[PDB]
Amino acid sequence: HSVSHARPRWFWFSLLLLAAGVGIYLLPNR
Repeated sequence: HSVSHARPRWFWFSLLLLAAGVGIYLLPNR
């Protein structure tokens, strides 16, 4: 197997960076 069914967040890196922005948008004024 070449890590086909065992991928943590290699392709979700850009997605994680977007999740952090969503949390700041919920608390951008405080």
